[PDB]
Amino acid sequence: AQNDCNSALDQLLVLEKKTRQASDLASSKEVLAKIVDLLASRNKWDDLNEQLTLLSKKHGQLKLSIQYMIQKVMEYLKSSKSLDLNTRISVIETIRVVTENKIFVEVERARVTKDLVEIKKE
Amino acid sequence: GEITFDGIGGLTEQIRELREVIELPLKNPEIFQRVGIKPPKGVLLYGPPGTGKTLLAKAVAATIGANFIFSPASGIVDKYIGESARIIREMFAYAKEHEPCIIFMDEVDAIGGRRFSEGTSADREIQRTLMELLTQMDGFDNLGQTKIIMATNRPDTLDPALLRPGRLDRKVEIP
Amino acid sequence: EFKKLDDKPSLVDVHLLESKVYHKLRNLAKSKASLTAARTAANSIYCPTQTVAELDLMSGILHCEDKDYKTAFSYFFESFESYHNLTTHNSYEKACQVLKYMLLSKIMLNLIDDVKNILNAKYTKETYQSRGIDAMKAVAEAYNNRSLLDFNTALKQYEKELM
Amino acid sequence: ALMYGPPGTGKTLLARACAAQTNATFLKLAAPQLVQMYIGEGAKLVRDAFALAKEKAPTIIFIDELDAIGTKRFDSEKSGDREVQRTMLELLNQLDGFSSDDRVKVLAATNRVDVLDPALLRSGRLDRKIEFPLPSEDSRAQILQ
Amino acid sequence: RDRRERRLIFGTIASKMSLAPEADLDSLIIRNDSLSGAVIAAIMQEAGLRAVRKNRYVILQSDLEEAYATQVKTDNTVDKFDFYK
Amino acid sequence: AGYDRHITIFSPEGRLYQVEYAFKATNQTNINSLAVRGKDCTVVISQKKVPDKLLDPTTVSYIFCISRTIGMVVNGPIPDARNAALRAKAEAAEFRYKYGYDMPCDVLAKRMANLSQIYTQRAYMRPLGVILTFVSVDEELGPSIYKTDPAGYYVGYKATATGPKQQEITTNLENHFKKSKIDHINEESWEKVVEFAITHMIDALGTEFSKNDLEVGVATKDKFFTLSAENIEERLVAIAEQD
Amino acid sequence: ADVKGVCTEAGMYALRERRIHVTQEDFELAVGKVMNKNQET
Amino acid sequence: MTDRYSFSLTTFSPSGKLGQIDYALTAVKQGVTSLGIKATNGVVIATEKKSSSPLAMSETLSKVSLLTPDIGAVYSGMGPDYRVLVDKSRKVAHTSYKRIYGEYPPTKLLVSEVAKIMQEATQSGGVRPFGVSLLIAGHDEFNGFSLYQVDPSGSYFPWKATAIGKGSVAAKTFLEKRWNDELELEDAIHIALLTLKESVEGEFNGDTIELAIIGDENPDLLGYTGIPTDKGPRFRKLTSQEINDRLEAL
Amino acid sequence: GTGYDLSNSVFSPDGRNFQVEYAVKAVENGTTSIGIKCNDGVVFAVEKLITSKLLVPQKNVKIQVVDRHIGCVYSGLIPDGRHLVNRGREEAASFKKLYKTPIPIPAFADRLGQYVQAHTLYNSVRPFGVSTIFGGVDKNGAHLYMLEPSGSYWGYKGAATGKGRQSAKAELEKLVDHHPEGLSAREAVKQAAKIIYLAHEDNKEKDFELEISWCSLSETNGLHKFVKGDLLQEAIDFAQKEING
Repeated sequence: AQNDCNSALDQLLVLEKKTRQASDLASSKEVLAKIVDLLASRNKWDDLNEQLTLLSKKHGQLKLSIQYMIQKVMEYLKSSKSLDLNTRISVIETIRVVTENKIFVEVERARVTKDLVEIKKE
Repeated sequence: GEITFDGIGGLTEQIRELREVIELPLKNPEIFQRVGIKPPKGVLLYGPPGTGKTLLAKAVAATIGANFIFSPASGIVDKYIGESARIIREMFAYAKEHEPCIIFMDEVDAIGGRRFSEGTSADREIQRTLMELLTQMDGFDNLGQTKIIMATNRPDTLDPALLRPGRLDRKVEIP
Repeated sequence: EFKKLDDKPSLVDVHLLESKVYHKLRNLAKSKASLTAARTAANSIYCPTQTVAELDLMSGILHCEDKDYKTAFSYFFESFESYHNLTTHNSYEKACQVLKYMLLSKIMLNLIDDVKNILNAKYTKETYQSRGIDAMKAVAEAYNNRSLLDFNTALKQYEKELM
Repeated sequence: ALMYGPPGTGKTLLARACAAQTNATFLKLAAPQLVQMYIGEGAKLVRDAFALAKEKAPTIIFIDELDAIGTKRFDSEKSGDREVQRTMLELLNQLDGFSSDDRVKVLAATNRVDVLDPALLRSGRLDRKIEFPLPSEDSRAQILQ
Repeated sequence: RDRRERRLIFGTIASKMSLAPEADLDSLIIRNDSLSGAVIAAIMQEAGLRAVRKNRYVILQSDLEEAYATQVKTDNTVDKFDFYK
Repeated sequence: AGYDRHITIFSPEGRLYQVEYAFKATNQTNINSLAVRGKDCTVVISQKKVPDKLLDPTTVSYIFCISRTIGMVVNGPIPDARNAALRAKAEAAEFRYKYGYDMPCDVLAKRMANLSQIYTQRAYMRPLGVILTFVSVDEELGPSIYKTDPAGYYVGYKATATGPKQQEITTNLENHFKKSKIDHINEESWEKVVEFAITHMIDALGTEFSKNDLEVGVATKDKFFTLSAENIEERLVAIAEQD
Repeated sequence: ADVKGVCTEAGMYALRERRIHVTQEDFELAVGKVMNKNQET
Repeated sequence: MTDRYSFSLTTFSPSGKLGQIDYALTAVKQGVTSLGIKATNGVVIATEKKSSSPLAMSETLSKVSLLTPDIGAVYSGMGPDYRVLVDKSRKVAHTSYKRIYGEYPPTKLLVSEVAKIMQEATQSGGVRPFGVSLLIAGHDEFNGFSLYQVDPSGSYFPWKATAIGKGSVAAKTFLEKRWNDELELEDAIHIALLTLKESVEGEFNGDTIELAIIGDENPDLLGYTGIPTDKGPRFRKLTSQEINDRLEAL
Repeated sequence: GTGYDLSNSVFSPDGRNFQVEYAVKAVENGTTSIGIKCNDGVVFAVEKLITSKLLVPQKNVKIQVVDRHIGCVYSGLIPDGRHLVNRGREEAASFKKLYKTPIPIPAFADRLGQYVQAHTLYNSVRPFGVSTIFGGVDKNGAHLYMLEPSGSYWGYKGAATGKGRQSAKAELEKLVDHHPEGLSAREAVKQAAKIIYLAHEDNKEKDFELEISWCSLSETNGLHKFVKGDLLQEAIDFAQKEING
């Protein structure tokens, strides 16, 4: 309930120090997997999705950590359909880490676009 | 060229300016053509030749797969009727066939002086050369898949003609 | 009188009018020369944006009667860009007359496609619709299909304003 | 390398010593001979020098003067002094061309350092700038012996 | 080139390249005072060319402005002359 | 006499070679400055860099506090900057005794200009190279920015910039002021005033800078203060709190 | 030299208006042109 | 140690000229169009206001300075030379006359005092001479309204209208023709805008003209609203709105 | 270009007068001297060149005192450095009388600064061709400063100048990092001695005699004193232990 959420939040403040913004420490998917999977557990996947999206607009242990997590949550939104389907649109316009402008390269980048575009055509 | 463009990175600033003037029109005329402003003309590299200017010129040629044409400016100075006209002409004709191409002019003061003191000894051969380059430029023939890059240490023995836009318009400095 | 009393702002006005008189009397030659003098005079002095563009309107008008639809195009282009930046602060007669002429020059030049582009554009046509604008569209189109019936139809409905 | 600094100590004599020790062919190439008033021919001469030097390797190309592969100024009289910019440039372009392999050496000698195009900033050109000082008591005494 | 004269040169080169209702001449008349017809044509042409290398298809009054300001100087020289500021 | 640049005397052309060269290469010392006006503050941002880890950057100073209330931002080198500082300081103090009142930006500017001019005519002195921007929040005019430049010319500003990103800074403020119909923004707290400055700074020079790479000097009514290193990061993080 | 210039400037006026002679008129206007140059700011 | 410079830096050339005065004059020709008119019912002086920057005040900027209360000056030349010179002129005018004869120096007498400053500076070494020319337009109640020219060397001559700067001669032609004495001050303001429109093209406003007149009184220019004791100033500088109002008045 | 190689009374376009360039050059052409700031003090050390046995120790020390608590050492030419200091002294005596307090290290930087800058506004006075490293402890903390010959000066954490400037900054930069600022004043003598040793490697045509002095608020009590005896002797040994050769 709160305690596990706190360990995500306090460990986020550890991770913000962690990240790489100059030549300091180091850019890890290990920390971000602890935050995003156990916050999905505390809450639900939709709730995770909105809070996470705001967090991504600041640091993120180099943005590939964030891009990987965004694909998992997205699959759950699609699975349920209705308003969560709408929520996929919202999220992708807000931040660019799966329509990424820091680098143009990735398979995850393309995949996440193809699913949004297919639902819009249909 | 005999040296790579990505491998000489850390010379980054110069690399990027050179890509954007050269690579993009050569691969894609279509974009410059749609806007209705011509593709770039002539580029100058100025500042030290000994910092690895020379490396950059070879390196740009390597990525385009352009034909690299290295010219000794003095060698363009034959003392016979028209041999000197003939070389400029050959160099250009071959550039068009073998386009894309870099035409690299090593220390431009001898084919593009200013005059010694306003006087003449041999500084009319320099003028004979120089009018031919200005003529090709001004001409009906247009630079866009043949690119000419001038190099000299100092810009203080380039002719005023060249320093005027439309015979050089892009001037890259080594920072 | 004017050129030795320093009534130099007046000089532009009279030169333009002197042209209009010449043009009607059938001295197409006299009009161009007079106009070139109004042009020398205009650039002697500071003056409004609108004046400058107005001589250029006459320049493009002589360039349809003395041929070179291309050169007519190019001034009318200059007048119209400037009126775009003035926006809706251009006076009514000026904006309307350049636009009537612009559409016409293209039809004679055989750039039929470009009358349809003016029509779609609204920074280069404004909000304006009138019979004139409808006639130019109708003739340029009557022109493309190779259709005489369509030409006669515009000629007649549109006639009072157009002709 | 480029040497400047006073001879009258056996600068020439040292150059030949190095030549003997390494087992280089000593080639005295006089900078005024290139500097030709005729077209290019001088450019070709610079290339021929490298060509023979590369065949004969080890080799020191010992350049009498520096006043005619240099002294080009930065003014608009650098126009006149073309022949000298071109002989030099080529010899450098050619050395860095082959910098990894040590076959040919270039040495220039003068009393004192002159205006030149940048070339002291690069390994494959004449990297090294060597000074001659004056003797001291130990040195005079050996020279006397 | 007097004021009516510069005005024409911006317009004529401006026809040839991308333009839109932003390509404000009023701005330009203040920015340029009496430079030769060679010089005005040279600059207007170069700025369309430079924008397109900065990977902009569009030309705006904004676009001409950012290209110009880069080319005109790289060192900082305080106002104009020593005669009047 | 002698010559026109071996001693300071007119050029062939009626120019002065020494004042024009004083304008140019005294702002290329890895310095770029801007000053903008608050509502009830005046903000200066100026670059200020240290190339060693062994150079204590506290002593490194290029915003000076002339009096308790007066600041002077120098663009140009520390040998020159201290000749102008000594003069400024002295003038400030003298003014305070004699005329009984605190020293306005404008009076200081005007006095220093006339003095530089005299040194410009001298044949055994130079004009100083420095460009001096004098700041406070006067109770006789509100927030003020007055800048002198080296020729004996000086003039008042409402917002100024120096270094060859002058055009960029100006245009962003001009468009902004034409829209809002004011040349001073309205906000009380100093904090929000520094955020306004940064917004226009970041866009215009196209970069952000570290705590020790900046130096920010704030003028308030009856105080001038420089922001500590943490205090300058707090502000850079605070806009990014918004993001 | 100016008296020779007056005739040649007068001639361009004659030539434009497609005359097969020059007139007195052209000459007055031509004198006015030279005087304008002498007065230079 | 210290200076030893006492050798004159202004010296004669083979022709009889003075190198420094010749140089200084080139600067003046290139300087800002300024004129002066005596309207006979006043004196109007106009000069170009300029801005350095749109974000720059031009309130501080000095193109028209009051030398003494009834007298203004304007110039073409070198701005920094002008500023210092105005100062020495103000100082001597105040100390040596304003309780000695009990009033301001007469215009001609003040032109001579300026003339002297410039001549000291031309004679003596350690310093180069002033590089400036002034138009001193004035009123004194013992000579009426006056216009003088002050040259760089300190030569002066009387004028009743003139212009100096760039584009002088033609500016004088328009002024010569339009005004020939006995003219309202207002009318001379109108003529002056017309002469300058023809002289300056590219952009023209009354927000780039700075206009002063000596040719009015208010109670506010006695400096008190009580019972007169003296006459007081007649210098009045107009604000930009008033000038636009006279630009609207044909 | 020209006129700026003979004068200082006019301004270079380079922003840097050719005569000023020549002044810096004579600084690098002297000996090494350095200065170390520490967590309570400053320690100064200099390499004194031994040429012949006709010279006498500790009478040709290049450390000269100003006031009571400022020790001043330099690189460049001897006459320039002594005249510069003699002026410091005179201002220092004046200071003490008038304000009844000792002259600051920041004040003294200014005093020197203004004498140098004065000679760089005039072609009729020739400036100084020494860089002087100085510092001490005062009422407002410990200070190390370096004065350069332009009339540029700042406070530093560490300083070197001279022939051996580079080697000295290297050896110093490692030791300062390791420590918080340079640890104790005791430690700093040992550290200093290592720095001089590395700096000697650019000489090698003369032998040297090591001379250190300190100003410390925890082991001298605010006075400038030489470091000699036991403390110097352990320092020679420490250098020769870690640095081999």
